[PDB]
Amino acid sequence: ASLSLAPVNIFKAGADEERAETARLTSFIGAIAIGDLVKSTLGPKGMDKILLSSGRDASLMVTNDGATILKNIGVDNPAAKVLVDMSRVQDDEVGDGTTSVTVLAA
Amino acid sequence: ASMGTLAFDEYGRPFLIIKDQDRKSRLMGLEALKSHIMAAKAVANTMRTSLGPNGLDKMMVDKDGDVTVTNDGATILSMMDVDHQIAKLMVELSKSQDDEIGDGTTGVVVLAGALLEEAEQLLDRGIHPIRIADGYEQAARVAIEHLDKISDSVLVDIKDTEPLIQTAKTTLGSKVVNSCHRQMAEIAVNAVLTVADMERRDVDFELIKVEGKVGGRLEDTKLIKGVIVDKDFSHPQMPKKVEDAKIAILTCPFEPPKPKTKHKLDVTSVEDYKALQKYEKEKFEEMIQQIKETGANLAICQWGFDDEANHLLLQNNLPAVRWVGGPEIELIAIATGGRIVPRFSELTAEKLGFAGLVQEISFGTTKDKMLVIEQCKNSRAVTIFIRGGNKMIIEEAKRSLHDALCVIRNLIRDNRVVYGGGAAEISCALAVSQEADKCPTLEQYAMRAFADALEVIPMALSENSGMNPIQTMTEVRARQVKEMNPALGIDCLHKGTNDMKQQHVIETLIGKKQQISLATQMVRMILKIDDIRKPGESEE
Amino acid sequence: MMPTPVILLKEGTDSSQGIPQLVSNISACQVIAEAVRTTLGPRGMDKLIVDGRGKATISNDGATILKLLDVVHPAAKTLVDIAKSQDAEVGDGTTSVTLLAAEFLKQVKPYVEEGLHPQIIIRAFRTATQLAVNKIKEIAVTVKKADKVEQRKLLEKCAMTALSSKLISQQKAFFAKMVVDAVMMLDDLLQLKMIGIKKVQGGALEDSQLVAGVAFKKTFSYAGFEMQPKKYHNPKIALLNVELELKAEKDNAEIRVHTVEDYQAIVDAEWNILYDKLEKIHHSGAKVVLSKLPIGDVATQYFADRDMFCAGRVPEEDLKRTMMACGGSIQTSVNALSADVLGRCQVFEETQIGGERYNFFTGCPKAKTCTFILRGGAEQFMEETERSLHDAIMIVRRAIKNDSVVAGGGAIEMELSKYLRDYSRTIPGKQQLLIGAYAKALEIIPRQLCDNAGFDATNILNKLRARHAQGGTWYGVDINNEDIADNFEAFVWEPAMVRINALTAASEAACLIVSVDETIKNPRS
Amino acid sequence: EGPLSVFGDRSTGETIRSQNVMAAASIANIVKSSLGPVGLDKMLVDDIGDVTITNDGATILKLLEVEHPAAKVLCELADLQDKEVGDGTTSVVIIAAELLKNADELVKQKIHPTSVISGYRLACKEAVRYINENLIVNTDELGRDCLINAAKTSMSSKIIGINGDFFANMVVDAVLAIKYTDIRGQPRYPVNSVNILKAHGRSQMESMLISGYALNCVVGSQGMPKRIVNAKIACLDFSLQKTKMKLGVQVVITDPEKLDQIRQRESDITKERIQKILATGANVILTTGGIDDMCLKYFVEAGAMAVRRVLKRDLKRIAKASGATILSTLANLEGEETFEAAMLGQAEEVVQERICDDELILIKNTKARTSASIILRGANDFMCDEMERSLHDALCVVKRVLESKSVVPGGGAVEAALSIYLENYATSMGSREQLAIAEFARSLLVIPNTLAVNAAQDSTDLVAKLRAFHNEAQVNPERKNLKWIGLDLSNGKPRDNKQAGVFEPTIVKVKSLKFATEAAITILRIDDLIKLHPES
Amino acid sequence: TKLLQKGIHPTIISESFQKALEKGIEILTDMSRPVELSDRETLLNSATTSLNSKVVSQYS
Ligand SMILES: Nc1ncnc2c1ncn2[C@@H]1O[C@H](COP(=O)(O)OP(=O)(O)O)[C@@H](O)[C@H]1O
Ligand SMILES: Nc1ncnc2c1ncn2[C@@H]1O[C@H](COP(=O)(O)OP(=O)(O)O)[C@@H](O)[C@H]1O
Ligand SMILES: Nc1ncnc2c1ncn2[C@@H]1O[C@H](COP(=O)(O)OP(=O)(O)O)[C@@H](O)[C@H]1O
Ligand SMILES: Nc1ncnc2c1ncn2[C@@H]1O[C@H](COP(=O)(O)OP(=O)(O)O)[C@@H](O)[C@H]1O
Ligand SMILES: [Mg+2]
Ligand SMILES: [Mg+2]
Ligand SMILES: [Mg+2]
Ligand SMILES: [Mg+2]
Repeated sequence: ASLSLAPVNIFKAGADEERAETARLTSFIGAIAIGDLVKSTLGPKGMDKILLSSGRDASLMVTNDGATILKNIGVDNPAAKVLVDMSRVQDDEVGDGTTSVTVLAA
Repeated sequence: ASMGTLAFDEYGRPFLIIKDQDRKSRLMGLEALKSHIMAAKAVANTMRTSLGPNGLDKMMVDKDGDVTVTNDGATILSMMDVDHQIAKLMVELSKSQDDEIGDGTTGVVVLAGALLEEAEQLLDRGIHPIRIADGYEQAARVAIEHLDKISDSVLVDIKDTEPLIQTAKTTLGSKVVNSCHRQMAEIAVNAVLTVADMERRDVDFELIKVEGKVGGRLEDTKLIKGVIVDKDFSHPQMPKKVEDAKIAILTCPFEPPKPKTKHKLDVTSVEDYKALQKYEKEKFEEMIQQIKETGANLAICQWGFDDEANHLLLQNNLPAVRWVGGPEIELIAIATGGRIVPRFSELTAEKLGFAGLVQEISFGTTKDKMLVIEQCKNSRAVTIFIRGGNKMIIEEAKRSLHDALCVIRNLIRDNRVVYGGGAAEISCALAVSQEADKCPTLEQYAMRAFADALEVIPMALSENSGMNPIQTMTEVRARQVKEMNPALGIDCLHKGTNDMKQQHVIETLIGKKQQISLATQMVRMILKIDDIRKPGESEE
Repeated sequence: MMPTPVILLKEGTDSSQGIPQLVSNISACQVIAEAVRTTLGPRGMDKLIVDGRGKATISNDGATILKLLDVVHPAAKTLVDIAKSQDAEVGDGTTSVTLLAAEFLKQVKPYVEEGLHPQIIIRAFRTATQLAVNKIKEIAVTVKKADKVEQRKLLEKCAMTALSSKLISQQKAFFAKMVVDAVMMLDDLLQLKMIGIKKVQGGALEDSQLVAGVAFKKTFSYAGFEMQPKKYHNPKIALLNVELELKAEKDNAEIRVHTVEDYQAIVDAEWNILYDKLEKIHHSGAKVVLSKLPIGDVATQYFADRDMFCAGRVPEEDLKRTMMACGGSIQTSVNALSADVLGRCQVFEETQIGGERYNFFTGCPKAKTCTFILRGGAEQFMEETERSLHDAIMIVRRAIKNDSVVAGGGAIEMELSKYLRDYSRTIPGKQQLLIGAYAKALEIIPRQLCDNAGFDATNILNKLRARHAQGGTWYGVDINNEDIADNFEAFVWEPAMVRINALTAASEAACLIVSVDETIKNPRS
Repeated sequence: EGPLSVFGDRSTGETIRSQNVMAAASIANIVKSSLGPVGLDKMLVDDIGDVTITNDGATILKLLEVEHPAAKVLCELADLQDKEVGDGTTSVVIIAAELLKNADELVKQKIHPTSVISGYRLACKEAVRYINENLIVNTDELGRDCLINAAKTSMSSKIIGINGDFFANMVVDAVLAIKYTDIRGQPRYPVNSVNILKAHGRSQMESMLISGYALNCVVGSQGMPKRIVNAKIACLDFSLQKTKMKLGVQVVITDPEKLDQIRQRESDITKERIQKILATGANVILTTGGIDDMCLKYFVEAGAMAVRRVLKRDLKRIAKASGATILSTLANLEGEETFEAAMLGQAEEVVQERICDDELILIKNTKARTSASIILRGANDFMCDEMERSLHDALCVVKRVLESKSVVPGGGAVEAALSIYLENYATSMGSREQLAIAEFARSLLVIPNTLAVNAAQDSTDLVAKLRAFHNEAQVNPERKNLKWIGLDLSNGKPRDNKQAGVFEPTIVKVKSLKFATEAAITILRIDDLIKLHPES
Repeated sequence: TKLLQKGIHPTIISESFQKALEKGIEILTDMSRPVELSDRETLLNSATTSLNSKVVSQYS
């Protein structure tokens, strides 16, 4: 059968379990969303993004740096979180390639 | 169906027996067993897709949204937010397999789920669940003895590490770190061989420090026959490399002494003040002079120190580390051959450790520094430094290497090895079928069911590898019966041969025996339950 | 009724009075019995209860099950209480007591419904209870030979019986050997605190073990503990109640100095105090050191340098077991550490047991203690294993003090039913019905065995009534054959005190429940 | 729930059987306290202050608001006993509940419900046979006092108990009055043709038996006489009102000079009909329809008594009793409209009688048949309703005694004898059906047990003495006269009830057993229950 | 359920079930014996068998 689509639900109120096709669906759409977000900043004619934070300070940033853009976004997709952490690690290792790695993974 | 006792007295007077009987639930009899079996079947069918080299991973998200990608059944069922008590029993089962063995955490769950799935049909046919549990116990005894029978032995010496690298590679075949398969297996082997009383005695994993740092490549993961610390030298102008380092390990902060008892030193005159002043000066100088006179070229404190001590260390050419943790202090002592000193007066040239290299290591554009201590003579401690492109693969590599270390440990405890690829399960299923042909008719259905359940691991391996379960399993079973060869299993990697003894697919005999024993015992405790009474309140 | 201007009791007082109240009490007791019925016997099942916190408990033990049921019925609380009392005085029979009490009530329900005065019923119950108790004391088999092999056989069989209903029945011979080995080591009070029961998750039941010595889990070691050795081949053991670390010499102590030389002297004095304690501990010859109180990092490293072993924060019970096994005394002061107060074992080790680190003191020949180390795949698996072993251990203790055995499978129940039927056929005719009802009630144990096993309880009870009326006293249910059998020869042995106390408690509960004629619930504040 | 996914609850196995038994037991405990000469009455308050006092088990279970189906079954059982017999409505419920109780006890012991049902069916058959063969008394051997004794036994436990000494006479007389013979010359006693009126006021002892008929009606006009001696009675099933043209008839005037005559016929038509009636000699005219004031004036001037809105059943009874013919129309087979004096009935008197500020009509000494009315007189409407119900039970009992001329003794005699005989008879039938038949036997004892319990006496001792007597009767052929022994609840001692006069119609006990057995079997077959949530 | 688990296609299961159905129709036809409607005893026995399962079986 299946964990969720079973006659009895085996989970606490609020949990969930995306199976084979639904899992790859969420994963691919999230990663590709992250990638399509961070591209268009790629290359000499790349354009910047605005990081209009909604906090009580409403910090404002204008960046073409993929690492900063991905750090400063509220992600809820786990695959997108993976790509975000990957760009952060790229920024730590070297100082360039965070958008190239993000776009490549996507 | 539920709601415990419902009568409300024949006379018409209130009938209240249990507290919140109206809010409480209860399931009795065969329907309770069927609910248990469905829950276990769901858990097992979730896990069976993470089984074998071609097994896939699961991405767990915690309460605060952190992601963990893993193939480890124990880690999955621990990260899994279950509310069904039978699912909790299966989580406990997998955790138990991890505690005792450190591998098999996914096989146990699949096998227990299969045993209960077969008990479902046996109960449908009308057999008492206890008779099912007893037939399963009997068949489990048969399979355990048959494992002892078909088992093989491997050499656990440090001169021929190939059987151990093969075992560790089999363990790490199913994990994401098989991209550096042998590189990972080798170091797991060397780790357990470095830290072990190899007289078939224990392996203390506290002597293996598994450290991870984002950055680098998986290929950079390595074994340091020594220690790594997340600290740097105390002063920024000290040297970043020390060769032939004589180490003084200290748990005394380089600060003026202070009694533990409530004390009040009274200053009553300018002379008392000047005496205090020079006392402080002379204490700092005397500490540094005591550290120098022992001959040390490096100091390692546990409790941090102050500006005067730091500058005196620099001035006297004494590189020094501060704020090292108790466990790291212990590991440095064990590795360098040094003794931990609580005060400077007790410091001597013999209590010092020796490290052939103490280095400060950078990590690119980070500002983060680490301290490596290595090239010790006979370090009984070791570190596995893991690198990678994201924290997910680093943590998965950590747990995968833990599996490999536990496997090498189990080899050091018992050198006997059974051959995997589902071959051991097929052979045990054959043995149980044979012994069932001899028992009285009624415990024969339960032994045949145990055999059909043992056959779920080969089916799962074939299925995850795209093969047809029934076809492949029947063919390899027929071959096993004809040519006596309990090394015939599922070619998950499609190397052509079905002979796992040739493919170097190796499991530990204690591992398989523990899988079988744990699955059978927990299936017994589950079939023995026929009533449930949850709070059922749906509270907050 | 009418509404008074000033009512007598507080508004909300619920009073149930008369024959309906009594029949309702009996029905509540029937409910409580039903809640544990299916746990009876080798074919018995376990119950899973879940608390408000969401923690599940799985048990075959009737006392446990009833403790977990949040029973609030004043009359049904009595069955819970008598199951508790059974677990107290004996340790087995908790389900049998509840079944017997509820069946007494069920059997007298018809006569209660037709207005029979309860005093008559309680008189009949008291009479039949005395008769059945004296009959058990009369026909109980007590071998008067004091032979050691037969006295170990008897305990082994009684333990196997007490365990042939649990999830460890498939190893019950195994566990029975250990249980006897366990209780045959305790000295004269057979203290349960003198038997240690550790639960190490991971492993199989057969991987469980008994250590004729002591074992306890590693206790929050400091730095240097891995530099210590972990095996000793004839160690002397210093058991202490001593905090070994740099500390305020006293909490109400205040040092006052006016000189840096005095300051230095005070610092060195603290250090010399500690080092003096450590030097006394070291010169006593003790290579192993255990403290009920912490042992600091300084002391840890000190003992590591002297090639000694140290463990602090050891629990009081584990310390007393180490004492009773190794043979020393616990010292709050280290100033007189003679070999008289030091302990000794043939082997000390620290090993890994299923993810945990455990210290084993093994080889103690003068040991008045044993330690069970139980393996299993779940906290509740191991907990029910512990409960099963507690049943077996209490059984073995009671048998040691009185080796007077009867047979099980309902053999004794059928014999007492026969004797009481016979007795009832010789009395006027009012007590006749009630004592015959007592007799018919006693039949619930073999009946429930057959039910839980999946037989035709009617036919089997007919066979038993016949074989017990033809001559034959230990014939009861044979479960694996779905038949009857001489259970005394099949070795289904049960200490007589078990059934004696079961009848006593069940009859007392029935008499109490039947004497209540009114229930008055006051409103809760 | 779970796998099924049905939108409802499901009880299964011992649970639902226990529930069914609890429900039946509840219903039986409701009525147990109202059984026998020592049973007591019940109040029932209808959530609005409407009060009902009663001892009738069928009435009690009708007024209750029951939700459980296993309890609705017993309510319907009491209703069926009340329809088919008229007595035994409480005993049948108690017996069905006890059969359910013991049968569920057997099913708990894992005797299959089919076997319990087979045993119950066998025991019912053999109990019926044993009654019909050994426990019946012919009322011919006893005469008329047998009817009085049966009436008194039925009236014991009611509010006309101690006065039975006199009420039974009335009851017996009433049935004898309404006796009529049909084709095959078989005598039929169609009670519900005895009229029963209630009138609070004078004591019960002043209740009246009218040889004739009593109508809860009065004359239509205060100018009419209120007593007529040589009553010639005309029973009409049509109304005497101003004539209205029917739906498909319209008056359309095109010459005003005709309008007057048309209006005049609207009344003269009715006048002519009344004149025809009065032309025959009819002094009393009862009609199911209405009578306009215009017509009442004709009756007034003729010296006649007209009564309107009489009930069809009262009219049928007055017609049958007086010799009259109910006419729906004054129309003959000759296409004209006339009224013959042969269509009249006769009666030696018709009066408007005063009864506690409320008048009724009394038709006394009708010829062509005797009829019967009973005016019950008590302290208030509650008592009067209880008296009506008690009297209906007594009338039904006397009717059954007269149709089938067999009676059985009371006081638990029949149940004790059957308990003995069936506990001895079970030994021959199977091994499990044996247990079922023994339990049927033991269940039958719930009647004397309950009688003694209600009398506040030692049920155990009394029923044991009963069974001892009846065993002596069934094992000693010289002592069969002991069969007639049953309970004496005024002294707590067995007694020869055939000589004491405690008789019950055989059909009462027979039907009680048959219906109780079928009800128990019906409920005892349920092993599952699916209670769906309401559609809304 | 278990067939699907083995890794068989629902189409194969359905067709093999049709095969087993045809064979079972053959088998049941072979088992059967013909009857004449005049055989009142066979009719009474068929009706009794049909009624054995129902509440009306003591009245069969
Ligand atoms: N003059 C140029 N002609 C062609 N390509 C260029 C030129 N200058 C820069 N690039 C390309 O533009 C890219 C800039 O990428 P960048 O936005 O820094 O990516 P990331 O943020 O991933 O480092 C580089 O990959 C480089 O190949
Ligand atoms: N290279 C391989 N070839 C064939 N079978 C393998 C191979 N590696 C692992 N397996 C099988 O896959 C199963 C699952 O192993 P793995 O997923 O590594 O750990 P766990 O047993 O904890 O799931 C084992 O029973 C083993 O028989
Ligand atoms: N092997 C056996 N054969 C028959 N009866 C047994 C056997 N072992 C135990 N019994 C019986 O099972 C009954 C209940 O066992 P259990 O429920 O574990 O004990 P208790 O309810 O007394 O705590 C006892 O009457 C005992 O005599
Ligand atoms: N005078 C009497 N003496 C002894 N028993 C009686 C007497 N009158 C009635 N009984 C018994 O009481 C039972 C029930 O009577 P009753 O309650 O009046 O009728 P029902 O059962 O229809 O309500 C009858 O079966 C009858 O045997
Ligand atoms: Mg593995
Ligand atoms: Mg026991
Ligand atoms: Mg009556
Ligand atoms: Mg049918």
